[PDB]
Amino acid sequence: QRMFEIDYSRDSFLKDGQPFRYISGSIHYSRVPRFYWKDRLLKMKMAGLNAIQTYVPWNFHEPWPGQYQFSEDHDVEYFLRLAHELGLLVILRPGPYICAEWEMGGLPAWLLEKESILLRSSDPDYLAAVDKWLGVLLPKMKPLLYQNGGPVITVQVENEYGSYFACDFDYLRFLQKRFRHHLGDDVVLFTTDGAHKTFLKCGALQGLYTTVDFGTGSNITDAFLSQRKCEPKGPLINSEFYTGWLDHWGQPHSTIKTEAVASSLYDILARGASVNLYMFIGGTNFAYWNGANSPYAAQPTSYDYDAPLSEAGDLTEKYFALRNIIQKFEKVPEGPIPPSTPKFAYGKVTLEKLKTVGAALDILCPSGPIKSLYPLTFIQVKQHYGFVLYRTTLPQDCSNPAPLSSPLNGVHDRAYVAVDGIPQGVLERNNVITLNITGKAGATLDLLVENMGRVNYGAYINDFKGLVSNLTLSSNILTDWTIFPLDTEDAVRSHLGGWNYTLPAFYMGNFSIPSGIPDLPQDTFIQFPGWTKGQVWINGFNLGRYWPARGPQLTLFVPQHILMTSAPNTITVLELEWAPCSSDDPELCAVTFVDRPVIGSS
Amino acid sequence: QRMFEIDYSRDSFLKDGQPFRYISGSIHYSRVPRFYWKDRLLKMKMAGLNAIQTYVPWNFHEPWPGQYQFSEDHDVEYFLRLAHELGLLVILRPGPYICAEWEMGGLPAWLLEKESILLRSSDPDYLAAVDKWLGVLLPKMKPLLYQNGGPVITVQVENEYGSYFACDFDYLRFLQKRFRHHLGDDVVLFTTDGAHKTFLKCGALQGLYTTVDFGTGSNITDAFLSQRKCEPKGPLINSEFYTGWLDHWGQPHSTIKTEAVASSLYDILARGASVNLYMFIGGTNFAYWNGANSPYAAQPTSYDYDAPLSEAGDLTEKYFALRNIIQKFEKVPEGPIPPSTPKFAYGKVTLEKLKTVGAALDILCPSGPIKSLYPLTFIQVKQHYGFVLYRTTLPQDCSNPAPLSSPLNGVHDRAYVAVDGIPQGVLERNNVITLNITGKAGATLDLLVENMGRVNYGAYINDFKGLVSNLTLSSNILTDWTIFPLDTEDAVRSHLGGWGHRNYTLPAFYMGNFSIPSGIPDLPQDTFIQFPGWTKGQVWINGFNLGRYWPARGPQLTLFVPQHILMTSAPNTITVLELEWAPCSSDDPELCAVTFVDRPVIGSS
Ligand SMILES: *[C@@H]1O[C@H](CO)[C@@H](O)[C@H](O)[C@H]1NC(C)=O
Ligand SMILES: *[C@@H]1O[C@H](CO)[C@@H](O)[C@H](O)[C@H]1NC(C)=O
Ligand SMILES: *[C@@H]1O[C@H](CO)[C@@H](O)[C@H](O)[C@H]1NC(C)=O
Ligand SMILES: *[C@@H]1O[C@H](CO)[C@@H](O)[C@H](O)[C@H]1NC(C)=O
Ligand SMILES: *[C@@H]1O[C@H](CO)[C@@H](O)[C@H](O)[C@H]1NC(C)=O
Ligand SMILES: *[C@@H]1O[C@H](CO)[C@@H](O)[C@H](O)[C@H]1NC(C)=O
Ligand SMILES: *[C@@H]1O[C@H](CO)[C@@H](O)[C@H](O)[C@H]1NC(C)=O
Ligand SMILES: *[C@@H]1O[C@H](CO)[C@@H](O)[C@H](O)[C@H]1NC(C)=O
Ligand SMILES: OC[C@H]1O[C@@H](O)[C@H](O)[C@@H](O)[C@H]1O
Ligand SMILES: OC[C@H]1O[C@@H](O)[C@H](O)[C@@H](O)[C@H]1O
Ligand SMILES: [Cl-]
Ligand SMILES: [Cl-]
Repeated sequence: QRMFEIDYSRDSFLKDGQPFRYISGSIHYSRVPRFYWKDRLLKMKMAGLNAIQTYVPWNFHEPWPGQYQFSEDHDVEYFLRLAHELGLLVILRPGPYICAEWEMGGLPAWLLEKESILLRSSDPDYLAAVDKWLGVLLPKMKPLLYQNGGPVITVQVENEYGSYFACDFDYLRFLQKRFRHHLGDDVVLFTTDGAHKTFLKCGALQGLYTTVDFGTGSNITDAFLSQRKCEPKGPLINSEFYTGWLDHWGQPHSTIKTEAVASSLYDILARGASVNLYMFIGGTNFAYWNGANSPYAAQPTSYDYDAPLSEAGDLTEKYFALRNIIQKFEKVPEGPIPPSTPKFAYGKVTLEKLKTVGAALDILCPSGPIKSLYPLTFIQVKQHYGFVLYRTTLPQDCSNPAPLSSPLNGVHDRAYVAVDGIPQGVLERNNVITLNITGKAGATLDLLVENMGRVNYGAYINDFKGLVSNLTLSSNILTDWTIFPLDTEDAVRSHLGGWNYTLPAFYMGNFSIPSGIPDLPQDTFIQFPGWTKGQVWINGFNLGRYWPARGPQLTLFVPQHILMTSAPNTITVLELEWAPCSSDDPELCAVTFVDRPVIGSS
Repeated sequence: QRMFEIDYSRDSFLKDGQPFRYISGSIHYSRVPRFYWKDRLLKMKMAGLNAIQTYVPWNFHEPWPGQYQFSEDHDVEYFLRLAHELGLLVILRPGPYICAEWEMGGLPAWLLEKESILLRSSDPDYLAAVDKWLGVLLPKMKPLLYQNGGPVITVQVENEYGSYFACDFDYLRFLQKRFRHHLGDDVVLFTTDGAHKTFLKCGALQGLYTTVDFGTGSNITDAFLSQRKCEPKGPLINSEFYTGWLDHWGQPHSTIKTEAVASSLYDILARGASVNLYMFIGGTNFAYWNGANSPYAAQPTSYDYDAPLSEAGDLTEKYFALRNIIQKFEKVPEGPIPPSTPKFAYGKVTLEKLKTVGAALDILCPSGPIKSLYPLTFIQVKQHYGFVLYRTTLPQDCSNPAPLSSPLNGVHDRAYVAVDGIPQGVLERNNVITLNITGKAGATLDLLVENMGRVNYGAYINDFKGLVSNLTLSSNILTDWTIFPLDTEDAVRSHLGGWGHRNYTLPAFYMGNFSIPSGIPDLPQDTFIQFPGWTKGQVWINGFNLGRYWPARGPQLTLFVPQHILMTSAPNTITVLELEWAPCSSDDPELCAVTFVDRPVIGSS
């Protein structure tokens, strides 16, 4: 019955034998709570989009080999059926690498158990893992294909492979074969690359439809000319037309002017091109899901992106401007649009110190530490995200400051250093590779090391994390390590089993919200004035990382569905550098909930 | 064990042996959907109030003798428990007359089945009905008394009886005896009257603690001196400190400046007086619950009152100002205040004419009409609220216009007139008692008569409604009437029978639907419905009577729509009964429409 094809004669798609052009927006289901999926998708439909595009992050669904997450917030099949329900078609981008400002570009960290693995290549072990994953993911996607009665009209193979150094065409051919095996011969498969011959050279493949991406700064004629060199016939397609841009901690918040996005969008549509707006809603990197760029710079918790729908799904002036552009080409749905959610300022909530990390090792590491002559990486100790404690003893007296150093810049990515429970400061990847320390001979030297997010783009995506090379004290290699993987997520859920720098520590407090009030709880934004850098949970849900010391993001988005009215709400903060809690004023040791986000602080 | 008493020695209340004074606000549960009771009550607590005050409208709970309504939106017992659960005390004002800009001051219209009844007196038939009501209501209130473990700390007897002409002290003694019988000998019983000896003369009674009321334009010293003449000892009390004032259709919206309310409130509290703010939230007169004053002027649907909480429960600058003054005397609760609800503009919804009233008679009046030589009142035909159709035949040719009159001014309160399906205009209490009509001899003369609300204050609360006296045509009395009481609420809920039973236009029902998406956390939201191009009528959404609209008079243009009556996926049905002129004749379907907006307009020019 149902057909979706490239017709090479009208330089067009044909949907059920009819000319069809898609106007799509990116929404990542892994970046929006399922609680809000229908809200965001309906707002997208009301803007006049006839499709949405999404990434399937492999690491979000296969945390360990043969252990799968496809329920609740991880229910990609439900997300796709919901789009279909709403009358939206779907452009699926299952990777296996997705880039996406996401931890290791979507690639599971357990791949790095083979230390020499060449990711995104014909490396047999990488291929074998990909094949197993595709064997689980793609039969799920097959019934969701358009010709089988679902919304999925096209499927991207890999992601900007032309930008990667390997240029392994056999790898692309493998993916083509395997996608065809599972999905059949009719599904439109495609690739996306930068709009230049240099990018297309290694990214394009025979039998995969070549598309390009570009934002508001690109010459649109030249960009499509570059696509046309690869595909003389067929639809013009811009698969990632940038509505904004990504951020890094410590760098000014990225914005793109509404007038520029509207002007380029109109230009692209008027050409008869299919287009996807990246991002339409950006949402949030909750927990440890953010990625990084090289030279090492992590992206923040917010993935607001300056997108047409704000992080919390708000209707922006950019949203209405783009909807007005779409309306010049297509009739958009009638009726009022679902509103921006109400936001509530719950106000100040005092916290109290629970325990330092150092005092909580029984709860954080209930299996006991691993001993090693030299330091081991996160992967070697079977921990992918969060924090690992490295412990040794001082081999000499350090009454005078002694250089603690990682000569090969092997602190990936940041270490909070203490000696006999006295904080010494911080080692930082690419920035501070030496720190002067003091303490007695035999004193306990602790390094709490944070994985700040695995690099998601470029050659250095094989990003192990931890102490990846030796530390020296006064030029001498430090040996005899006691390494504690830290079960932070379990420990926070159990209130740590109790069911200038400060020592890394957990602080906790409670706030209640009244029941029987129709419009509470509401969404809110948590702010950390006086704090420095850490992690935050509300009711055990890891909301991500805060860093008001660096910016530009000051507030974190808190979705209302994790807040309750039946029992008090708990807030737990892991502060890594300096807590405003040593003062004799308990009111200082506190967080604040505000009703407007601050993501563009200077 | 718990105690609440007047300490006469020390001019105070005692609560469990401790000095106490109350800072209360009025909330009428009959004017707030139950969906929102906890919301309003919590905002009230967060303002620093330690008590709320409320009226029990008798007619709201006993629509016919022995038929009672105490469930859902009528659940007084629950409202009082909810207040108690929030840590609020209650000043209960059970009447039996409450005034309150409410239909007939709370008294049931069926009292008027005795035409000569003297309301609010020792009239035996009045007392018998009062006694039966008290014997149902008061035993429900007994466990809610403070000394039995509930919130109720004081109870008002009657309501400003000193303003009424009768001065029947037997009546007051009878209430006192009956309240004591049911509630016991400890409950503080009190009266409230205007702060002047001319009011207190007939309102105050031995054994009932005399309190006064006054607003921002009163001298506080003089007002409390007037109280002290009646109660030399005991707490100073202002039982109705006015934060705003009532409205009437066609008059500008009443406001009172925030600074005036704040300053007077400060001065009252500084005297150590207990005080209740009337109203703290006013809410809404849904359906036909509004009252009227004399000379006849009905209060509108909105009871916003310019109160510190707006009709939809919003936090206003007045709210925060009053909270700030209360904080100067007492500690106010910690924590953020529940917010003003979100409002959503659902936009324009087109309607279309379903049926005229005349075409829907069989569904509105399924038991048939009552025939009578001369017209009968609402009360006589056993209808209390809404609309009754009076029908006769023209006895003379009226090819030339002939005067239809109510010589004794007895159209109570408005009649929409038609002859053989052609609208002739409107007869109006006081204003227009004659209308020229045309039609052939034997033509059907219809008058659709609306009860615009029974007067709630003054001598004239015995307000029957309907054609209360004869009609004349060219000076000759019109005889032989066929009178149709109209079950509009039943008929609207069944879509004029379409869902089964499991310049002027003819009065008619206009319907339209709109949908709200499901699975959206923040929809449905509260909204406000506006009627541009419409004239006068009644409005329902999903069978819930939201009240009366009258953009032709104002000041209320919009009507408050609470979100809980709206539904997702399934279409919401709006029914408009337009009485005078609908914007629905022209070939432009777009004009026959209502509009939902996100801001109220109750104070338009
Ligand atoms: C884009 O490049 C083309 C030539 O390929 C040139 O003609 C045109 O002016 C350029 N457009 C813009 C907006 O710069
Ligand atoms: C540490 O101390 C030594 C001697 O005071 C000094 O030369 C060196 O610059 C210091 N290094 C750091 C990294 O602070
Ligand atoms: C540390 O140093 C030892 C001895 O020089 C060497 O064998 C080892 O490879 C180093 N280990 C790491 C993780 O750098
Ligand atoms: C906070 O709430 C938790 C559970 O939500 C409870 O077990 C604990 O006793 C409370 N602690 C404080 C300090 O309020
Ligand atoms: C109110 O009346 C008293 C006399 O009872 C007088 O002293 C006072 O000046 C008056 N207050 C005002 C504000 O006029
Ligand atoms: C009724 O008609 C007469 C003419 O017969 C006219 O004098 C009178 O003013 C009219 N009355 C009304 C109420 O229009
Ligand atoms: C109508 O007129 C008759 C005859 O004068 C009179 O007896 C009757 O009481 C009047 N009825 C009303 C309802 O005014
Ligand atoms: C309004 O909706 C109800 C239920 O679906 C239906 O009975 C009625 O016919 C509807 N009217 C229109 C015009 O859709
Ligand atoms: O936000 C920048 C974007 O850049 C693209 O080149 C890439 O395909 C996306 O996944 C994303 O990283
Ligand atoms: O809003 C004006 C008020 O006037 C008072 O005199 C009366 O007791 C109240 O019930 C109410 O009518
Ligand atoms: Cl995407
Ligand atoms: Cl009251």
